[PDB]
Amino acid sequence: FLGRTGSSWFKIFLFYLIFYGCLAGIFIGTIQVLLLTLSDFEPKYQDRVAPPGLSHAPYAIKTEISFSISNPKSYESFVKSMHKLMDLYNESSQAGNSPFEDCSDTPADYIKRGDLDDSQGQKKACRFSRMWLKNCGYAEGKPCVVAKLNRIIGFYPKPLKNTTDLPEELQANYNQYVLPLRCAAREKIGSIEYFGLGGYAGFPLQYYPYYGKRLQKKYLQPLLAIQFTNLTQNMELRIECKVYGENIDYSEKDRFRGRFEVKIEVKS
Amino acid sequence: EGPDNDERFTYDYYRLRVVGLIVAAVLCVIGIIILLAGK
Amino acid sequence: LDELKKEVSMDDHKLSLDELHNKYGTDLTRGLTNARAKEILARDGPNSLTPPPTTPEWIKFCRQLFGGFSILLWIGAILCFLAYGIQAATEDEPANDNLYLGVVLSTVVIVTGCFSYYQEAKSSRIMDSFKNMVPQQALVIRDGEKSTINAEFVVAGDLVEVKGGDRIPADLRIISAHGCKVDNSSLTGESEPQTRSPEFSSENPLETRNIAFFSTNCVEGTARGVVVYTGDRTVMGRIATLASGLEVGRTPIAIEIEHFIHIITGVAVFLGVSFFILSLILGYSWLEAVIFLIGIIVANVPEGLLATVTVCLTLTAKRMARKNCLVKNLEAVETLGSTSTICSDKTGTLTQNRMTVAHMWFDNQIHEADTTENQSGAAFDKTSATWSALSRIAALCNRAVFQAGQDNVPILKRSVAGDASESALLKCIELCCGSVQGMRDRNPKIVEIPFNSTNKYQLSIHENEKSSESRYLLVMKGAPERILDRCSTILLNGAEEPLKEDMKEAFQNAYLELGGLGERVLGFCHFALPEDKYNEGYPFDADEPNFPTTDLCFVGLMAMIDPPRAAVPDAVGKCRSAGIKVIMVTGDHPITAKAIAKGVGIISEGNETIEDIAARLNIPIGQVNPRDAKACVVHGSDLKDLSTEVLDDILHYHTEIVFARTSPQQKLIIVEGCQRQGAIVAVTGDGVNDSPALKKADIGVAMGISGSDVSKQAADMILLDDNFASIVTGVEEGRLIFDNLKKSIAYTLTSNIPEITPFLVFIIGNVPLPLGTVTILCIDLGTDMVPAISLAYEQAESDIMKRQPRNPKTDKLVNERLISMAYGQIGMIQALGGFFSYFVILAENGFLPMDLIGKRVRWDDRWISDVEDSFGQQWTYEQRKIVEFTCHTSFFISIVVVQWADLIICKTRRNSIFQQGMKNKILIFGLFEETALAAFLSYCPGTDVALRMYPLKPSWWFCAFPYSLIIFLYDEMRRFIIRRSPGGWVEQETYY
Ligand SMILES: *[C@@H]1O[C@H](CO)[C@@H](O[C@@H]2O[C@H](CO)[C@@H](O)[C@H](O)[C@H]2NC(C)=O)[C@H](O)[C@H]1NC(C)=O
Ligand SMILES: CC(C)CCC[C@@H](C)[C@H]1CC[C@H]2[C@@H]3CC=C4C[C@@H](O)CC[C@]4(C)[C@H]3CC[C@]12C
Ligand SMILES: *[C@@H]1O[C@H](CO)[C@@H](O)[C@H](O)[C@H]1NC(C)=O
Ligand SMILES: [K+]
Ligand SMILES: [K+]
Ligand SMILES: [K+]
Ligand SMILES: [Mg+2]
Repeated sequence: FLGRTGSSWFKIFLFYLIFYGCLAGIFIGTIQVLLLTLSDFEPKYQDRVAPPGLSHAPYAIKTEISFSISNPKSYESFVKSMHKLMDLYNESSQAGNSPFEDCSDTPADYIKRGDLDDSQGQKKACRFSRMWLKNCGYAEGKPCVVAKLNRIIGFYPKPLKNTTDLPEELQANYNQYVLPLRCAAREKIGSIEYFGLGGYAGFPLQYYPYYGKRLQKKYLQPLLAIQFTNLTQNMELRIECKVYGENIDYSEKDRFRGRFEVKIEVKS
Repeated sequence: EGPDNDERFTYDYYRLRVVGLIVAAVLCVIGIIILLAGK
Repeated sequence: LDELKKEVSMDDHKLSLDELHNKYGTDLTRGLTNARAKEILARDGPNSLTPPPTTPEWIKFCRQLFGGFSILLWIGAILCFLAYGIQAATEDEPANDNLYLGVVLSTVVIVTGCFSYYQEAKSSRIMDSFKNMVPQQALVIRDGEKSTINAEFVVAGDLVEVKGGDRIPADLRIISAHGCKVDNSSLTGESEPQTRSPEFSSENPLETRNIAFFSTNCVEGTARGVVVYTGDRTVMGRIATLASGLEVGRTPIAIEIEHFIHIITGVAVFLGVSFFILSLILGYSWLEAVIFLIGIIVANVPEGLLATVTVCLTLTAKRMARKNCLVKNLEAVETLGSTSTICSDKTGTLTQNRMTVAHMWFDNQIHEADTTENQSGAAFDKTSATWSALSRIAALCNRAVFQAGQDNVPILKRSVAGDASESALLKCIELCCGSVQGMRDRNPKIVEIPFNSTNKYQLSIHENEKSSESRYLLVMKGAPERILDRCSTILLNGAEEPLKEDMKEAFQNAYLELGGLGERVLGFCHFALPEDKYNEGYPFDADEPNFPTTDLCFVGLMAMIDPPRAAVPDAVGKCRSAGIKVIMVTGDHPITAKAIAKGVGIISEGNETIEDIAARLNIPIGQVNPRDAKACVVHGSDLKDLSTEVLDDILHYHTEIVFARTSPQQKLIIVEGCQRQGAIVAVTGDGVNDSPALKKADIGVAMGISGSDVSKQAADMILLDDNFASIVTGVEEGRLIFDNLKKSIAYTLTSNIPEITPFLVFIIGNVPLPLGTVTILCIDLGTDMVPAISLAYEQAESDIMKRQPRNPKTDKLVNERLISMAYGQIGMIQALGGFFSYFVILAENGFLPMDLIGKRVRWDDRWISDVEDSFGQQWTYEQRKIVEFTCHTSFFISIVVVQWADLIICKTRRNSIFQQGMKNKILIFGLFEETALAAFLSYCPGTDVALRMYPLKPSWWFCAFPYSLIIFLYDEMRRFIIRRSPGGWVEQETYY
């Protein structure tokens, strides 16, 4: 033929069949032992998610949400993702004492449901009403963005203490139980309005620590609705929403490390 | 610890780099020694 | 074009002096007119040689920039700029990826260009050396007056004059001469002075006395002649053009390189476009379809391989430089290993090029002297009183002297003023009797008759050094038979005795044997003149026989030859044991050529020519079956009337071939004949008459000390110490580097698979990219470099000089067996070890292997800053990317770890590491430096930006260890099978 005879062509096939078969069987074996060394409830390493990311619902083309108020299908793209998220926080999804629980309607302290063990059933998560998100189809004019803190197993978000000076200096400082979120731009051509649990501009600490998908399915993380009823129009406004805390940090590279990058433009 | 389990989300990449560079250097020296056993 | 120059020349030495003038419109006495000479100048053109048109270095450099790998890397470099252009227009990408990767790849092409350019070097100044043989000026007779002119202004027809010490300015017809002798070594390779006279003495113009040639010099006397040829039209000017004009051609090693380039280029374009369409079918945007292709290019092309080859060659050439063997062309480092036939000059190559005493006949006994340079033999006789009598004649009846200031150099190497035979005798006595000058001071010469053409002997009368005598001793030497007709007694073991027919017959026997050995034989005799008949003041007349020259006492015979170099016989046998055929090709006479052939082992004992059979059986040569003769001796005059097909039959039908009295073109023809049969041929030589053959040879080797400038220009390799044993070393080195290149190539190729497979699974699986493009270049250009090079220092696995020369048609540098092992077996195991570490990193950060399938869509989505892992956690864009790049880093390090084992297995093709050992210090160096580089690239701060290399946790380093070990075991088991059964299965499938 090309290389060899039929007899040789066969033997080279019988070899590579057994050979690659063995190699596949060995590869699988090493994957088995790897998995055997891992927990079902907690990942081996967590230093790469460490400082929590802050992500929002409006799917930004490039950290930007520009549209026209005087146009219907101009914002119907951002309403798709906005709906996708809030559709999960339905009351019909949170039914019965299992696996949900009614928690303080005001920001409270942490809740420990034991260890990362299966020695108990599904760890009961705090309910969250999308109805706590006042004012927010969504904002056809002047968007109503929804913030979110990235989930990390066993992470206890710790707010800053009012020992020294603060950006939003001491205003509504629920020091003991709220992780604040203050959006900014100089360039003050807007109108910041925050909505959340208990009416505070933060995340209620009663939703922590997260026990993971395996130990807490259907779990709901707290949301923070933000509305920009800015009196300006037809210009790119670089708005940055920042979260503050002891376990919260940022990076010049990762522009989502505990903060937002939104470029709103109501070009109408 | 409980609420004070910050160490769980931390890794000393600084020491690791110091050690890694020490090792790389020493392996580089060892190599020179064996090569220079005759030039 | 040069087929005309490969033919024997035609001449006009047969014409009379007068007749020759009519042909050139010339005067025998007055010479040309100033006007007629200038007319002929403009007509024929200058008496000069024009160098052939060369290829500029520009075109030479750029021709490498387009050879398979460079072509693919160019397509990659441009395709980078393509994707970059498409980006800069569509969505403003502030990145530098495609732009920088395009710059990097273009640089890789340029630098790789320098390496191949350095390897494909051609240092040739043939025509320049020939031009150095034309004198600046010549002496001509114009308008009846002699004047010096620019030699280029010399034309056919003018009257030229030459004298001892000057170069022949052009081909001349000798019309007048006085004691003129010439050095024709340019045409023959033999430096013994040849007389020139107006008389025609041979039909063959290269042998006649009435022609003098350009490229030669007058050694003594004076001559006048008419110019018959000028410039390019001279006999050796044509040799110049032939030699300088010959097409170089591709080396065996070069052909091998291009061959695997085709193979690897083939699989590259195959998988390249095979997956380019496979991606579009899967609905991949052309924006991405090109990005994947660039990666495929980088994965398939072994970026650092061609440069490795060059470095391995260079390092092998450095070792040979350290044995006095200079390599002018890096590729010639390997050709000697692939050589199946050596065509060797004799004089100054196989031989020392110095008349040396070989045997002596005295006391009715043949004695042998030591002919070797360094005198590696033993003594023959010292005791016999006869010896001292013969020794005295050899010293006394000798007019040769050592040049001043030689006392530092060894006797046999020092320059001597005199003819070759007298120098030989001088050096013979000086060696075994101490200072000859002393013997010539103790015995003052009073009268002598120098060797005469008519007398055929030379005699001398000396004052006997003996005090009790202080009388007159007569000594003489000459033609053995002439000396015999002048002897009455023979000095036997001390005492004289009558010359009976018995001893006279033993003389003839001794004389015939020595002459049969191709040796020049001289007779020696002396006579103690009677005291009473010769007073202490008796005057001797040298002009008229004033003393007896008959009834003298015969002392002995001495024989001499230009002997082989000490190492030559043994080197020839070693070449022949390695299955290399050795042919002699010489300008020298057949009797001498044949005798040295037997001396060095070109013709082995018992082997006969057709002429030998005929003489032994006493039958006509036509009655001899030529197939009964494995040896042959072909004279150039017969070679001339043979067609190449008939030359091919000679080459095919004889194992032991001697081509004697060959011209320079004839040497070229013999070389081409050998090549025509498909053989790789080496030429060894030292003369300008070797230049064409040296050029045409696959590898030409010139002698460094004895070699002429031309020969060393025509060669690829120079033996700086004239050590012929270096050829044996060269062939051995050549074979070793050939095997080690295979090892180094397999090693380099093996790591291609773990660079290809990640890109494929990226498409077919939709998982995050396991390894990056930049990461690949950190391997092929970084870590693999020193290890791959180090394989060039591997010792032989067996006695390589015991095997036959490789068949260049069947035995390739890269074959299917190499690809099967590197791509199909070991590289495949490396790929898995890479993937394993990849799955380990991701799973330990929360992305278990199961959830990875079909996630790249959301993974690469820059706007999704919340991807959910297996544990329900949410990751931003840059966070997951850090883990991904950490995956690239550990996959990279996994390659390094699996290359550890590969380096050790590529060490040996057959033998076990437990047999070959770990005595390669460069290899061990490679292991340490490779690991140091990898660690540095991962842990050095800032490398996460420039190369996207991230720090690895200690446990990460050990992921591939079980795969590294399986490689070592697998290959060790496999080679155990090879050795345990030379049959073929494992062998014919995987044995590189
Ligand atoms: C989650 O809540 C949303 C609230 O808008 C539900 O949307 C409803 O969709 C139905 C049918 O398309 C409409 O008739 C209603 O007007 C919507 N609102 C309400 C309050 O009922 C959505 O269907 C819910 N999703 C799930 C899975 O239950
Ligand atoms: C990523 C995976 C799916 C690709 C696997 C590719 C396999 C099928 C390839 C890789 C190397 C290949 C082999 C390389 C060498 C030889 C020897 C040659 O004389 C015949 C073909 C043969 C035997 C090839 C057959 C196919 C082969 C085994
Ligand atoms: C939000 O909606 C409420 C009614 O639910 C209305 O009273 C109020 O004006 C709205 N706020 C703004 C800022 O438009
Ligand atoms: K490669
Ligand atoms: K050559
Ligand atoms: K490679
Ligand atoms: Mg010679």
